[PDB]
Amino acid sequence: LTLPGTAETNLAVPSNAVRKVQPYPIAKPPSYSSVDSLRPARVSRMDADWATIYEQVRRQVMGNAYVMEGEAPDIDVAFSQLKGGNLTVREFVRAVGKSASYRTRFMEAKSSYNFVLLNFKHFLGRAPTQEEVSTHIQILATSGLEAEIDSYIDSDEYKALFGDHVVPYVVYRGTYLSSERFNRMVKANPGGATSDKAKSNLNMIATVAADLPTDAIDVMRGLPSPITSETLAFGTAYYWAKVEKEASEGRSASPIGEKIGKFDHAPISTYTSLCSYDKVNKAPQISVTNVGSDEHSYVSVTSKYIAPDMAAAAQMLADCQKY
Amino acid sequence: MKSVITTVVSAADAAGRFPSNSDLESIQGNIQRSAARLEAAEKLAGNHEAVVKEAGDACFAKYAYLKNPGEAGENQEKINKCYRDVDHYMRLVNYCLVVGGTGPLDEWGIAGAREVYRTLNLPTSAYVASIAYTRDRLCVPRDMSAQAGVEFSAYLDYLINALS
Amino acid sequence: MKSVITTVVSAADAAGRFPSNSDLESIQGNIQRSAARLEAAEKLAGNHEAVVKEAGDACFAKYAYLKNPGEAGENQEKINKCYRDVDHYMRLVNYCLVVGGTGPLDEWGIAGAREVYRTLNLPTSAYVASIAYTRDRLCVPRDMSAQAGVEFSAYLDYLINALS
Amino acid sequence: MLDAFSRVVVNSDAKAAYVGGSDLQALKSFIADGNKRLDAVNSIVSNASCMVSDAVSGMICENPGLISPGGNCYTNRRMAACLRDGEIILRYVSYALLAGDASVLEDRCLNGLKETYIALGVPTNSSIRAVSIMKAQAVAFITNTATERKMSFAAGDCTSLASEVASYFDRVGAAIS
Amino acid sequence: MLDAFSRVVVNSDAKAAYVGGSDLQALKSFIADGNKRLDAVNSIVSNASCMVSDAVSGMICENPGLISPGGNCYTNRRMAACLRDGEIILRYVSYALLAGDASVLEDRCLNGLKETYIALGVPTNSSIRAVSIMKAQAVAFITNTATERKMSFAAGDCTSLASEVASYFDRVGAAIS
Amino acid sequence: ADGNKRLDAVNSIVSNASCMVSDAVSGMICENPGLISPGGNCYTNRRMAACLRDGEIILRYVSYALLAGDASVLEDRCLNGLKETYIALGVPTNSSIRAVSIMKAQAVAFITNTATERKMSFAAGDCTSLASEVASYFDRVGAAIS
Amino acid sequence: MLDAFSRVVVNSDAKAAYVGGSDLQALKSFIADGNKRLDAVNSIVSNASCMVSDAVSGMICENPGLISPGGNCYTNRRMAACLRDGEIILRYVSYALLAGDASVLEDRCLNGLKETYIALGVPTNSSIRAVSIMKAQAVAFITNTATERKMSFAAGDCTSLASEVASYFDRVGAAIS
Ligand SMILES: *C(=C)C1=C(C)[C@@H](Cc2[nH]c(/C=C3N=C(/C=C4\NC(=O)[C@H](C)[C@H]4[C@@H](*)C)C(C)=C\3CCC(=O)O)c(CCC(=O)O)c2C)NC1=O
Ligand SMILES: *C(C)[C@H]1/C(=C/C2=NC(=C\c3[nH]c(C[C@H]4NC(=O)C(C=C)=C4C)c(C)c3CCC(=O)O)/C(CCC(=O)O)=C2C)NC(=O)[C@@H]1C
Ligand SMILES: *[C@@H](C)[C@H]1/C(=C/C2=NC(=C\c3[nH]c(C[C@H]4NC(=O)C(C=C)=C4C)c(C)c3CCC(=O)O)/C(CCC(=O)O)=C2C)NC(=O)[C@@H]1C
Ligand SMILES: *[C@@H](C)[C@H]1/C(=C/C2=NC(=C\c3[nH]c(C[C@H]4NC(=O)C(C=C)=C4C)c(C)c3CCC(=O)O)/C(CCC(=O)O)=C2C)NC(=O)[C@@H]1C
Ligand SMILES: *[C@H](C)[C@H]1/C(=C/C2=NC(=C\c3[nH]c(C[C@H]4NC(=O)C(C=C)=C4C)c(C)c3CCC(=O)O)/C(CCC(=O)O)=C2C)NC(=O)[C@@H]1C
Ligand SMILES: *[C@H](C)[C@H]1/C(=C/C2=NC(=C\c3[nH]c(C[C@H]4NC(=O)C(C=C)=C4C)c(C)c3CCC(=O)O)/C(CCC(=O)O)=C2C)NC(=O)[C@@H]1C
Ligand SMILES: *[C@H](C)[C@H]1/C(=C/C2=NC(=C\c3[nH]c(C[C@H]4NC(=O)C(C=C)=C4C)c(C)c3CCC(=O)O)/C(CCC(=O)O)=C2C)NC(=O)[C@@H]1C
Ligand SMILES: *[C@H](C)[C@H]1/C(=C/C2=NC(=C\c3[nH]c(C[C@H]4NC(=O)C(C=C)=C4C)c(C)c3CCC(=O)O)/C(CCC(=O)O)=C2C)NC(=O)[C@@H]1C
Ligand SMILES: *[C@H](C)[C@H]1/C(=C/C2=NC(=C\c3[nH]c(C[C@H]4NC(=O)C(C=C)=C4C)c(C)c3CCC(=O)O)/C(CCC(=O)O)=C2C)NC(=O)[C@@H]1C
Ligand SMILES: *[C@H](C)[C@H]1/C(=C/C2=NC(=C\c3[nH]c(C[C@H]4NC(=O)C(C=C)=C4C)c(C)c3CCC(=O)O)/C(CCC(=O)O)=C2C)NC(=O)[C@@H]1C
Ligand SMILES: *[C@H](C)[C@H]1/C(=C/C2=NC(=C\c3[nH]c(C[C@H]4NC(=O)C(C=C)=C4C)c(C)c3CCC(=O)O)/C(CCC(=O)O)=C2C)NC(=O)[C@@H]1C
Ligand SMILES: *[C@H](C)[C@H]1/C(=C/C2=NC(=C\c3[nH]c(C[C@H]4NC(=O)C(C=C)=C4C)c(C)c3CCC(=O)O)/C(CCC(=O)O)=C2C)NC(=O)[C@@H]1C
Ligand SMILES: *[C@H](C)[C@H]1/C(=C/C2=NC(=C\c3[nH]c(C[C@H]4NC(=O)C(C=C)=C4C)c(C)c3CCC(=O)O)/C(CCC(=O)O)=C2C)NC(=O)[C@@H]1C
Ligand SMILES: C=CC1=C(C)[C@@H](Cc2[nH]c(/C=C3N=C(/C=C4\NC(=O)[C@H](C)[C@H]4CC)C(C)=C\3CCC(=O)O)c(CCC(=O)O)c2C)NC1=O
Repeated sequence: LTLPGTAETNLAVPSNAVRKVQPYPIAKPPSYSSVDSLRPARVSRMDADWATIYEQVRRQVMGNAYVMEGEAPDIDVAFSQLKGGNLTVREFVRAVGKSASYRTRFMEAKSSYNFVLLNFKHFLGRAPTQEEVSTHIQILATSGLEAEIDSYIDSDEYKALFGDHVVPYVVYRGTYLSSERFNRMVKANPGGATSDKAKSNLNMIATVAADLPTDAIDVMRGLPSPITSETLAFGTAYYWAKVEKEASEGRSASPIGEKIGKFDHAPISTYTSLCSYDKVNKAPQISVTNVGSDEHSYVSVTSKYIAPDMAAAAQMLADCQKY
Repeated sequence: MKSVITTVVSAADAAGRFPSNSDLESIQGNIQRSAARLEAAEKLAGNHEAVVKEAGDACFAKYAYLKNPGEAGENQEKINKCYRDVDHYMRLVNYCLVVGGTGPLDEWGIAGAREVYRTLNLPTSAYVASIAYTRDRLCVPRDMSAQAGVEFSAYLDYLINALS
Repeated sequence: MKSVITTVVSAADAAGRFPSNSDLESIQGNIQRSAARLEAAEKLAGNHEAVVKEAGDACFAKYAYLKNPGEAGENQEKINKCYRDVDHYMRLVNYCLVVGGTGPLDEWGIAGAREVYRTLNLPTSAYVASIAYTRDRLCVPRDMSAQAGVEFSAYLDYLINALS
Repeated sequence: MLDAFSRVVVNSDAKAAYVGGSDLQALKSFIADGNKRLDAVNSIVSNASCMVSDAVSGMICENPGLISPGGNCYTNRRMAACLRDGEIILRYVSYALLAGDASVLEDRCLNGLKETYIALGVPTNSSIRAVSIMKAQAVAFITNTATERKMSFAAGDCTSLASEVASYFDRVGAAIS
Repeated sequence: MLDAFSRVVVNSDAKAAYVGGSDLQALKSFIADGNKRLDAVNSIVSNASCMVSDAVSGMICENPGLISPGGNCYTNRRMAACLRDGEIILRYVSYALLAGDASVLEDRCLNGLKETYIALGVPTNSSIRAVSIMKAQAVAFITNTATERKMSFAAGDCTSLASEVASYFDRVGAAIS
Repeated sequence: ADGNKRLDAVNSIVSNASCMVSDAVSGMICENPGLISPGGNCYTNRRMAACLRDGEIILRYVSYALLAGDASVLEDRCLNGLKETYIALGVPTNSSIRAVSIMKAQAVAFITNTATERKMSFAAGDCTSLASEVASYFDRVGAAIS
Repeated sequence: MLDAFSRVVVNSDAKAAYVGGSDLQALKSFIADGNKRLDAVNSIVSNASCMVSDAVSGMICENPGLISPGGNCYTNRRMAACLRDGEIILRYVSYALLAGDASVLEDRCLNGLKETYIALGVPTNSSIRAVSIMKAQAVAFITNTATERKMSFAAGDCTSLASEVASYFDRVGAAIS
């Protein structure tokens, strides 16, 4: 709508009131990256057409949304101005992210930690750290939705990697800022037919990007690499661990047993108190309300509630030489 | 879904704030229509078989070319399928009078219609014949009250506008 | 600015679609709820120089450390700045009641306020001790109507909760 | 952006003036015939796709120089943009009838539509004619003066709003000429 | 996602029925007392920032080892994180009390809350205790049995709606445990 | 017969059940600090978290035993073989006696409203026959693990 | 990513061998029957839109629970999303028929199809019936035995290519199970 040449909106720094649009797309990062030679090329504004550009925005920024022919009319408005020169493809993904189509399938249907994890995947093509989560989740409590999307696009990380004329994509760099920044980017970005839509919570990277420890499982990293790097690892060797992983990433199993929260229990034969292991540590959960004559004082036997293993210190800390 | 209570808790949460006083003005507007459209909802629900008894063979009364072979209506079972195709719409017209918005009509009847009816060779001009016949057949004092028949007929050219 | 008129024509602008049928239902609440708050303004605007004098001094009756040397109200012309600092708040509450929402209270009286009063060393508890004395001087049979007397009280707490 | 209840406060913060019973009577008069305004948008967006497709078709039957090679509605892609360019401004008029002032229509549709339409080559003398029929269609609904569709309302008048939308469909004529 | 209006049409969609007049007077009852519930969500958002800080400091005053070094609420960054770890729970049950059911609460505030608190080291029974206090403070705000602050209402009953908000405050307690 | 006081006395225990286990564990260290010494039972992070679990199972089983009113499900799915498994795990029975005796003495203060840091705003009366009935359950679970 | 020529030279690089005489002899026969492959791709993508609507409708007529409520092609958006779902499959089998090995099919179409079908709830054996109809339609379209539409090629034997394109539809049905 704005003006037929604009490079940046909203005036967050003073140097965009004088800034020109880049005439040519920005180069790749100059480190080596042996995995990027096995990758498809960059889709940019100069080389591609509008059938390639609208497909590759839908394949990265929208995930795989399966956008129908009538639905998302707001993205058809922001695509009508991209072809007219009114906004760049940096500003086109800013209009996509602040649209109602991006909201109704990533904000109001997913979780709150899970919304921040998809925005690094859609706009930056990687996964955050826990210090990067807690600064983007304060904006969702104090400034809402639109100031959070505006912090990705106006970041220094965006304009160095993509600039004004390159669609976002998974950048393979060579040297990364940590070694865990590599293998969380690969885990968050698999290839075809993935579509983070009914995966109603991530729950594997939602607890791996909550610790600066817990480097995650290597079969979620050998899977989404380019092939000719993972042949002679996927005949039938690590292949069955991938079969189990994809049956437990879909249907979204929670990692309270195996990955976070790790209590080696006692043997089965060493107690034999309440017979079987199925019903061993069950004790009832009782909640009353006591408001007038509508209570439903319902005792339920809750499950095996386990030790916090974090709230038990405190113990051997609050009473170390004391008590 | 695309309702009045969903579009105020999403406008509260896109700015990250509490329920204010400006969304409590909106739910007072729900009190002023749910004696009109809620008893418009029961009038369609009791007369649901007798309006497609009107509008079902009134669709073929306009266009009778597609009761031929090589076409979209081949035999009696496709015409029995076609009456199921229109009875799903008056189900969804009933559903968005209980909800209030255009919630159930979009993602259950409207989204993907340009995909499905083009590839399966179904003409959209006969779909807008059945609902526009149902629009002008609404008489105000015979059927219901007066304002119950306003947002009844405001949903009937909603989905005509999504198929024109 | 954050009206019930604006927040549904901006939610539908972000989706790129027409004014809906429940979008015309939140305006129907303003056919109902506006007449309670429109006489809330006339009891405020005819009596606005009363309440800034008789409850701007109540924080000074609360806080007798403010007129010490080296403090927030040093001289007379900072106390004259203080009854202007509380008449600006009731002018925005008057602007909120005739708009409908918390429109003018956000960007003219809440945004920026966490940075200004800490850098200028103005204590934030002395503002909310003034607003809570205005909130606890309401009664139904004298001051205003009992439905305007709950919603004028439902803006002063929002100015408290954005500063406390 | 700004509605009619918020237009009166930004005319009154500049005096630092409290709003009250010498200009609340125009603000009570918005809510007086508010349901006449609220039936008006029900008679625009309901029969809206036939409203926008007629005005571009009658602009073609009024000037067949756009269908020739080199015309601005020549090929199949340009007609779909011309069907789409006309139904954005139909939506932004109804975003101002629901508000009560053209703050949304000026600052979300028209701020830059002149300088866009110079750089493409689209003729401005046909876009005046294409929005002239959409003015004349909308006044046949809120005075109920349409031939092939007679919608029933509470009988009386809405002759105020028939000039009010004719204040909105020519602000686009002011910006694009 | 869903209010109480669309909950009864999802449940009438799996069995392919209409929404007739036989199962409407559970929902036609609810919009009879539309104004009863709607003042009762203003009783929670008025003293909302008061009831957060009384909940979290009363959680501290029973387990006083969280302010000790190594405690989860020890440093000044983590106390600010904990004080809006309890403001999100207050906002997302005030959405659900306005709507009618906890379908906007269980998917955005509670879907993945369990391992977010397990991995970060947030102790489990202290966070149960800090929302058990928010259960008790909310049901006294709408039975008008808050002992210090009383709010002005039309005099009647609201015991249907204290039991509604009590069930949301241990959906959080059953999803954290 | 005594229905309304019975729901009051289960409300005064399950609300403060997270102090009642964290004080009964800490008092057990407070008069025997050899559990947290190297070689003692509640020494690690792994074994302390099992002991804070075990006081919650014993308190939630005597919470229901007041609610039903009879000590019958307390002995047949909590105490029907708890003595034989603490000797097989090496749980010291001298220390577990001083954890059910604290949780007895916190429970009788909560029901009779004689807790020295909190007065729950009840109605007036005498909830004193129920306080010896909670004490009747608490001597029984102490006589089991011995 | 790999064609039929480069599947040879990744097997020669595993021995560090030169592509000599005995292993080029299978590859010169690939090019001499090289226009038979090119007529075989053209007879698939010409009648491709009828092919994918016929597969997803015969899946309905043998298992009519999918149009019922509780199904998976019940909703009009769900039927549109299924009709595109079995249209990506015919686009990637025709890339593998053009290239000569299932390399592009195995990683850009099948790599994560079982993961997104468990989470979305798509039935696995009802998807089997959709692609086994397309197995029967593809071996009839390139052997010219289709009854309703006849193509026009020269005379010869294209039955090695029907065993080739059946080998690519078997990998879709195996990776989905
Ligand atoms: C020394 C290092 C040391 C102890 C000895 C032991 C202290 C101890 N405290 C009690 C009694 C109670 N504990 C209670 C629990 C709480 N009080 C509260 O108000 C909150 C809700 C809750 C969480 C902290 C209660 C209610 C009591 C009874 C009242 C009272 O104090 O008398 C006992 C049992 C009684 C006894 O002394 O025999 C003991 C042993 N902890 C130490 O650290
Ligand atoms: C209701 C709680 C009591 C009651 C209290 C009294 N108020 C008295 C004076 C008074 N009250 C206000 C605030 C009120 N007047 C306004 O104009 C506005 C809004 C703009 C409000 C909220 C003011 C400013 C004043 C002083 C001037 C005046 O009288 O209007 C009062 C008289 C004694 C006194 O001045 O302190 C009483 C007793 N009155 C009641 O009857 C119920 C019980
Ligand atoms: C329970 C918490 C209270 C209680 C509540 C009741 N309120 C009743 C009616 C009622 N509530 C409103 C609030 C509404 N008015 C506004 O101006 C705004 C905000 C802008 C709101 C949200 C109104 C107007 C009414 C009157 C409804 C009418 O009759 O027109 C009420 C009566 C039941 C009913 O009719 O809804 C009750 C019981 N009363 C109590 O005693 C407890 C403590
Ligand atoms: C579109 C009409 C194509 C075309 C496609 C072919 N379809 C072939 C076989 C086939 N078609 C169906 C679906 C049909 N049968 C039903 O029972 C129902 C309803 C429940 C429908 C819609 C089925 C089940 C099959 C059999 C698949 C199989 O053998 O497993 C087919 C092969 C037979 C032939 O025609 O030679 C083709 C080529 N036919 C055309 O000519 C246009 C281009
Ligand atoms: C078809 C007649 C099936 C059936 C299909 C459905 N598939 C649905 C969604 C879907 N499918 C894929 C995989 C596909 N898309 C790709 O991009 C690629 C490879 C590059 C492939 C193989 C994806 C990624 C998605 C989700 C994307 C989106 O949201 O648009 C689907 C939608 C589920 C729903 O919304 O209900 C259906 C119905 N289901 C059936 O019953 C038959 C067997
Ligand atoms: C206070 C009552 C608790 C406690 C709280 C802590 N929470 C911490 C981090 C945290 N919490 C959440 C969940 C919450 N935040 C959200 O934004 C949303 C919804 C979108 C919800 C439900 C998240 C996601 C996070 C991580 C990101 C963040 O910083 O907000 C936390 C900080 C841990 C640390 O790094 O030290 C604390 C202390 N902990 C307690 O001990 C009491 C019981
Ligand atoms: C050489 C002595 C080793 C060996 C090395 C290889 N490393 C390969 C790829 C690679 N390495 C890293 C880790 C490195 N990058 C970092 O950012 C950091 C820490 C900050 C470290 C330690 C990454 C992340 C990657 C892949 C990503 C990329 O290249 O862009 C590699 C390539 C594999 C291949 O393509 O064939 C090799 C060969 N391997 C050896 O045989 C010796 C033992
Ligand atoms: C003993 C531990 C308490 C105490 C209790 C008494 N409560 C008496 C009457 C009473 N209690 C309740 C609450 C109760 N009834 C319920 O339905 C539920 C729901 C779970 C609860 C917690 C009510 C509603 C009533 C009746 C109203 C009233 O109090 O008048 C009571 C009177 C004797 C009797 O009738 O049993 C006693 C002694 N009082 C105490 O001092 C401690 C703290
Ligand atoms: C109103 C303009 C006239 C009038 C018109 C007639 N209607 C006639 C029959 C009829 N109309 C409907 C549709 C209506 N009934 C419904 O239940 C619903 C939806 C809930 C609608 C829109 C139906 C189904 C029928 C058949 C008989 C019936 O069930 O009522 C009619 C008879 C002959 C004809 O079809 O033209 C006339 C004359 N009748 C009036 O009394 C006012 C003045
Ligand atoms: C369905 C089409 C609409 C509808 C639209 C209305 N059009 C109105 C007036 C009007 N229409 C045209 C275009 C027409 N005249 C032609 O000569 C040609 C072809 C060359 C066409 C397509 C014109 C020129 C005009 C007059 C505008 C003017 O010049 O001032 C109109 C108002 C009056 C009337 O009914 O004719 C409407 C309401 N009618 C409907 O009911 C649906 C919504
Ligand atoms: C039809 C009755 C007109 C006409 C329309 C055309 N518009 C064309 C392109 C175009 N239009 C706009 C403005 C539009 N987009 C917006 O976002 C907003 C307001 C928020 C409006 C009004 C833009 C930005 C563009 C460029 C992006 C794009 O659509 O490609 C257009 C295509 C030109 C061509 O290439 O042939 C046409 C034909 N032209 C006419 O002659 C009548 C008057
Ligand atoms: C803490 C106050 C104690 C103490 C506790 C330990 N218990 C250990 C294991 C354990 N405890 C139980 C009993 C408890 N669990 C139940 O399921 C039920 C009844 C339903 C009760 C009362 C069982 C069955 C087990 C074995 C099963 C398991 O460990 O998962 C334990 C061992 C931890 C370890 O060594 O790995 C400890 C330390 N010990 C103490 O010294 C104080 C007195
Ligand atoms: C198997 C699917 C058919 C069949 C195929 C044969 N085609 C033969 C020769 C031939 N075919 C084409 C068509 C194809 N080549 C292209 O370059 C393009 C489009 C770019 C297409 C669609 C051409 C040009 C030729 C040229 C040689 C010639 O015929 O003069 C052929 C002859 C043997 C051979 O060339 O290998 C066969 C057997 N015929 C059949 O009977 C089945 C059904
Ligand atoms: C050691 C520290 C310590 C505290 C900080 C308090 C915290 C506290 N407050 C209440 C209980 C309550 N807390 C409030 C909250 C408030 N009351 C108001 O008037 C304000 C509006 C708001 C504080 C700003 C209310 C309304 C109740 C209900 C009873 C009451 O009014 O006291 C309860 C009991 C809840 C329960 O268990 O059922 C507790 C533990 N108590 C403590 O022991």
